[PDB]
Amino acid sequence: AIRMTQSPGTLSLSPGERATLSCRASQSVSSSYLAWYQQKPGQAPRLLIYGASSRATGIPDRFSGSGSGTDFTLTISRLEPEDFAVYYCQQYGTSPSWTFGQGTKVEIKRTVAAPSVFIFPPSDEQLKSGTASVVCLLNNFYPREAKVQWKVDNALQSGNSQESVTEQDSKDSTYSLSSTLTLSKADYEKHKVYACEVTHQGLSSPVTKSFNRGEC
Amino acid sequence: DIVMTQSPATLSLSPGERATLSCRASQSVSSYLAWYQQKPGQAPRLLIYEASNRATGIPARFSGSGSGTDFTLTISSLEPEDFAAYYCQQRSNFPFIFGPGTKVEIKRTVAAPSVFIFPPSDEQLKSGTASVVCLLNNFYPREAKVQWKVDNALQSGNSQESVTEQDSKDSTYSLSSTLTLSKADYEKHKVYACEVTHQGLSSPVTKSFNRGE
Amino acid sequence: TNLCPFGEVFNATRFASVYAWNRKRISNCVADYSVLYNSASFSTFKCYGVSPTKLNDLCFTNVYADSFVIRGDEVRQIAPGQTGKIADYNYKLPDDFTGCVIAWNSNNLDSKVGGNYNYRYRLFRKSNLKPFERDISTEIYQAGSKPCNGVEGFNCYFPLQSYGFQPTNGVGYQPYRVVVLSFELTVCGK
Amino acid sequence: EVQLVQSGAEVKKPGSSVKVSCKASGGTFSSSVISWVRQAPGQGLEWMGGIIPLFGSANYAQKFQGRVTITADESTSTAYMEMTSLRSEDTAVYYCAKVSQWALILFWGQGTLVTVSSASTKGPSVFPLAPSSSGGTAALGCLVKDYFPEPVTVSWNSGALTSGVHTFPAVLQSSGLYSLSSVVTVPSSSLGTQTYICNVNHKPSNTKVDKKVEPK
Amino acid sequence: EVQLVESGGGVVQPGRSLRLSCAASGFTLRSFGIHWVRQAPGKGLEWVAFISYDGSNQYYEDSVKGRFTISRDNSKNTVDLQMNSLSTEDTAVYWCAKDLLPLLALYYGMDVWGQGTTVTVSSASTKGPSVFPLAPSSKSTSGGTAALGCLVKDYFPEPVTVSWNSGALTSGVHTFPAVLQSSGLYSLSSVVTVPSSSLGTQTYICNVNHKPSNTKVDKRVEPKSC
Ligand SMILES: *[C@@H]1O[C@H](CO[C@@H]2O[C@@H](C)[C@@H](O)[C@@H](O)[C@@H]2O)[C@@H](O[C@@H]2O[C@H](CO)[C@@H](O[C@@H]3O[C@H](CO)[C@@H](O)[C@H](O)[C@@H]3O)[C@H](O)[C@H]2NC(C)=O)[C@H](O)[C@H]1NC(C)=O
Repeated sequence: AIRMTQSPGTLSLSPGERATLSCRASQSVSSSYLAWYQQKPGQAPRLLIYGASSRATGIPDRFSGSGSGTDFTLTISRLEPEDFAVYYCQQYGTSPSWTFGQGTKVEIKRTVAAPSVFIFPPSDEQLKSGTASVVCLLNNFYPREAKVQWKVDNALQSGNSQESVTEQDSKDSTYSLSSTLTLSKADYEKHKVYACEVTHQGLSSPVTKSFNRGEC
Repeated sequence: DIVMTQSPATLSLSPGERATLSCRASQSVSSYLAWYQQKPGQAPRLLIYEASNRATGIPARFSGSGSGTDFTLTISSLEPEDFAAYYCQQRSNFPFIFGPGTKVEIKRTVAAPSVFIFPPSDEQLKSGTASVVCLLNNFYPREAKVQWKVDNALQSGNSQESVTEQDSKDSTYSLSSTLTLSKADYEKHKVYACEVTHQGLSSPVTKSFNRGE
Repeated sequence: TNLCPFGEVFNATRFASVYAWNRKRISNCVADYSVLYNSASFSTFKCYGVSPTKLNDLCFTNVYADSFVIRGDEVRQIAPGQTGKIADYNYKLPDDFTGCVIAWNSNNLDSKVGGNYNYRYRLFRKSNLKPFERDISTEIYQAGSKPCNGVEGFNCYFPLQSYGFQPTNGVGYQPYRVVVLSFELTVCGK
Repeated sequence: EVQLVQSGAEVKKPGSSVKVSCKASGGTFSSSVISWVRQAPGQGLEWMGGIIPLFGSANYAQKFQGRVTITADESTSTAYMEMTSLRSEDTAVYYCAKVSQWALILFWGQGTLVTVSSASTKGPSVFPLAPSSSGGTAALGCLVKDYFPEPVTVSWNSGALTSGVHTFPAVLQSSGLYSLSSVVTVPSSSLGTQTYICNVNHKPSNTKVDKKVEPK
Repeated sequence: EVQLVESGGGVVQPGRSLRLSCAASGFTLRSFGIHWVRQAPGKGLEWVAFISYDGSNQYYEDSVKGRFTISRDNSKNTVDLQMNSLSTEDTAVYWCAKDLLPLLALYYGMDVWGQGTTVTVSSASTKGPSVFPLAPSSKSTSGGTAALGCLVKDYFPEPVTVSWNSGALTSGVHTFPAVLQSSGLYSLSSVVTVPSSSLGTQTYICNVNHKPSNTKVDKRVEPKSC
């Protein structure tokens, strides 16, 4: 079958620059049957271009489609901070036989922003139910790469934490991360000091926010 | 055929005024209409083609507009050189009928004509013909009327008029009417008069003479 | 048995100039023509030798969908037995034409502030165009003794001129997208 | 004009089957190509198959040729996508897309979320992330823990507080239940005057929770 | 440079034939379709006929249909107009006008015209004019100014030219257009307005020149004596 391959896998640019997304087809495809989608996280795909070059309703004129045969291009003239997403190309037609690309992700380039680290002890109401969840918040940092390590009485934990990362903020181009450490109430009441140690490019030294179980 | 109609027949505007000439088509000629300018003793000059496109070399003040059956040539600022005849021509179907033409003349104030009468010369009377000439000098507007009265009997069928082109300095017209009688018929009468009526005269003026005085 | 790809014709992002009018040949498809006539998107919908409402029935071997762009004044020339710049030198329909002529205003699509000069049309021609003939030559006309040799000049004209599609033009000078359906006696109605 | 409406979210166990509808309005139903696209969480858009309601012959991608049946009903302008022998890998959002033969544009449905798991529907427990007594700004939030399935909606002060809010994407805990954190960063000098109340809504369980977050 | 040059006009008896020719230079006639447009004396323009660049198409006006014949010598770059059964309603000035754009360019307008030739359809013979004096009198009294002139009567064909004092007097001179009398002969009058105080010292003579008849008349106009 037809195979749609996009290039690059990840496009990393600052706001205002020009994004040139590609979509290579294994066969010659009619240019009247190529669409471009923009998918922001947690949202349904948004059709940008159809017929290789027609902009959908409401799409700004900084988005333009072009190409023919096997090479097609989605061009963003000047990147706005909102223009970040995963962009897909699609071959379709008057026959039930469509194929999508694997997607190109456009992330914002921005000056290095150190995180703001906040640690949250488990609530007394949650502790009543036999579970303790400690939450470590990394707020408005850049780039996305960041290291979070849970140290319980200076013991590196593992296998009992989970991380979530918000997607690039449309206004300040920063990411946010939350690491949730979940223990039993029995295991939580065995230890005293609970700390998460955050390493990031914007930090001169690794930052450690902590609390002792029982302190005010 | 398709009938071309222009209006007004004559446009009398001071220099610098906006001139709006009309051209109407009996049937739709699409945008295939052309405007021409003809100065006296000259061939016509293409001003506008394809309804609204200006020809090469034509000043920007000339502009055309319209589609189908109603068109318009507009001279934004009338210049002393523009006062000529302007014709429209359809080019949708053969025959390429021309309009009746509109004469753009230079407007001015009312000037009554100075009337003069001339009895026939003795040289012409020996030929057997008598020609009495009536002159209307430097008047405006062009509309003038000349009435020949021989012994108070109104004459018709033996006189002809002629009007000059509008003078390029005082913007006035001139008229010369010539009565033509045989010498024998000329000597049957005494009072020869031409009665001129014009806008600059409150009522018809009459210049007259008596044969042999 | 496939579907009629009329969407590639009407919904195309860009239309061809009238001197190089596009022609999409169709073969063995099926179309819900009852979706066409009642579309308020079309300002001109004239069918010759066949009625539009009864179109959801007939069949043929190939239907031809010709598309181009002319100004509003010239839409009346897309019709049998017509004359003009378009009918004589760009797109000529036969006298015994059997098909439909669809057109709609595209000022919101084909006009640009300052002028869109991408759409062109043939000015003069050696002879009137035969029906369904396409002349795309841009040969300079050696109108004078001196040879142009592609060099435009004094008696050396370029056979094509650009439309001046501006949004503030009159409706007679606004761009209109035209689609001419012609039939040839696979494709039936539904 | 044209509009595609899909059925609601489904929670199926492994081995069961699910059937998603797609009501089409606009009269272009019979003369159209109606497809079905699947997007697994974190993965891209995948074309499963399509059918022309005028012909009835459904065509499937190779990956979905065995487990997927795509049907359409002209008498009600509704397309269907049935899938049997559901596995946890089949957890995805399923869109129905429509291409009319008279246009090059594509019409999409809002999407149907099918979650395949043994986990029963459960409302979330909302625990406060109490602020502490980072340079003048204090962070506070709510921990929305142990719910099934997706999604939950979180609003602060009934939507009157939108600035500085970061609701993290939920993580799937090893228990089979989801959990996320919604935090807000405020000026520290406001904690004593402003009331901070998070509003969690889990429509799959019809659970609404308003949790007042106060300092420690 | 770019120009057309008509030829062949003149005087023709009614029912007799005449052919006009339109030579061009600065370009090539073959490249353009050519028109013929006539204008009767004191009337508007009238389109007569057309020929394509190759001669394959010829279109005439209804009023000259079947009596005129248009043709072009492509090999020699010429256009002709054969006019037969000429009536007095055919007396006019005939221009040939070149179409602006080449080949089949019928939807714009004619841009290059010739100087035009005159065709007079009259059976009259050449006759010199009779110059009579229009002497100043008590009638010629516009408050300090008097009017005097000449009468150029009974001549054919057009034109005549009238000067005053062999060109020394040009201000206030009015030479009226000629009129065609019911006899088939033209008549014309020229007048000049002069100060009344010079009628006794300044001689006034009109110089009438009718080149068709080799006629040169200098007529002294004196105030009539009682
Ligand atoms: C390509 O076609 C799309 C879709 O056209 C629509 O669907 C087809 C299957 C046919 O049924 C068409 O008749 C139908 O219009 C075009 O997008 C559509 O454009 C039209 C006109 O610009 C929009 O209609 C307007 O909508 C407004 C607000 O809703 C109304 O107030 C008006 O009365 C008018 O009807 C229509 O909303 C829009 N639809 C979508 C989904 O965008 C598209 O413009 C066209 N593109 C090209 C290059 O031809």
